[PDB]
Amino acid sequence: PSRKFFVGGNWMMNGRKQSLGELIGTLNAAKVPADTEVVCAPPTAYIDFARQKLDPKIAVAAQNCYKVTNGAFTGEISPGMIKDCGATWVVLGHSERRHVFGESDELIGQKVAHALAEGLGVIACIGEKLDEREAGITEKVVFEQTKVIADNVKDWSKVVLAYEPVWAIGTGKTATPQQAQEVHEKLRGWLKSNVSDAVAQSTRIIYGGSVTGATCKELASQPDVDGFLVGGASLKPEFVDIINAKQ
Amino acid sequence: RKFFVGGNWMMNGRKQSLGELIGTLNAAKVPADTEVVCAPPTAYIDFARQKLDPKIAVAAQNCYKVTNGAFTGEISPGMIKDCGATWVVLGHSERRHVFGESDELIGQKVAHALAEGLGVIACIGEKLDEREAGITEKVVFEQTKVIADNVKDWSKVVLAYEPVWAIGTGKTATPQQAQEVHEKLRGWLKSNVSDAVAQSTRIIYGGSVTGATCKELASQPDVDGFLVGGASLKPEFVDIINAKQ
Ligand SMILES: [K+]
Ligand code: NA
Repeated sequence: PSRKFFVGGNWMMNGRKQSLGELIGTLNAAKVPADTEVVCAPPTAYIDFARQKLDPKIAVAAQNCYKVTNGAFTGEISPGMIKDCGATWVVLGHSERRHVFGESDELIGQKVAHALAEGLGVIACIGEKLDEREAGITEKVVFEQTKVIADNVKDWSKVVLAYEPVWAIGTGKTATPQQAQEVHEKLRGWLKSNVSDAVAQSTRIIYGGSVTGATCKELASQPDVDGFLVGGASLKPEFVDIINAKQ
Repeated sequence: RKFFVGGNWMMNGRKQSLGELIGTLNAAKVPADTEVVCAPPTAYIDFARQKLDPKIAVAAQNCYKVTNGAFTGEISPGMIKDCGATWVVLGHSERRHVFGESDELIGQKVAHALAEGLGVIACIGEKLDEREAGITEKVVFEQTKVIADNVKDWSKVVLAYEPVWAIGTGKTATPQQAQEVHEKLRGWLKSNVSDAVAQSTRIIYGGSVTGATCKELASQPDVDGFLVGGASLKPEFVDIINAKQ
């Protein structure tokens, strides 16, 4: 069975009810291809709102969660709350969480374990910074990040891996499609060697670097790129073009 | 100073259980001399504001320091206002000590929240090792000063003292020890801002409070109310709302 093309739209910390309402209206109107899995991740205040307005064909993801079901953790939400709001995914280990808010691999691992235990799907994010790539340790970094995730996964059917080329985000650097493919191929090889062949074959590995309507078709044609985690462009009509990257 | 009772639900509840809690709060006759605020989990700010009677205000449990941006997992004061909430809790001990939020970051959050029209419940408090070293006064005054640097109009600010040194540590705070810290903090406001601000600013207590202890704590001259934890999820919260009655 082919890996189903997966496109996640991460709205990050953007939007209000009115503007997200318009965004959602555009997405509902768009004809999503068969065999294409679309997921939108609203700001945490709008998970409930977004699920109510979005067509059921589009799934909703939380942008983060914590590692227990309830507790004295002012400012956090649990997988239980996310599910209760009708969302079915959570983004974990996103570059912004790791590098702005200092979330450790250990913590991310604990979050993955809990989210999966609770019945959520997980979009698990990995990626190396510019100083890490320039030091020639891309492989070591993303393998270690993936290992911690893998150590906390008991069912990969609910997991999507997202590779973020952080070295090519906000640094002025650009990644070619071959550079994306190179990392994706290594990651799938890691899954094959450390988890199983079945998991390597079936697990979506999506690209989280710069992608546009003009570049998405070429990136999507790379053998080991299974879709995208889209940031800024997920807020624009351009997102529809990216959903249709296989058409 | 209007008595101020904040209920921090922390990371607790679902729509079913929180709907039941809200039903209880809506049924509660809220005293005219008491300002009540509830702080739901972030996923439920919208839900809570929808279901809660307008007599009770809604607070976010945290926010970030710009109006929009690439900060996955965060929300801005603009989103909070957009959901009908009028307050945000900042610098809560859990943010500082579990999620490593610095004074600097908290200060910047306060400045942005206030500039965007939100009220701020700004939390401070010393840990056990700090207290036993005899630097309570230092720790809280410094935390307060970073907040104050980022406050222009205090009409929208409430200071909350958390005796972190008494949370699961084996120590607990007497009403006298609470009053002691609160009295100093007011004098701080009198010293470095203005007597007006000191007289008008609510300084609420964020330590253990129960229906059984709230009246004695509330009777302390410089305790202007509470930031309630666990009890805020129970009918007992109404007893605490009634603390000055
Ligand atoms: K492909
Ligand atoms: Na009313």
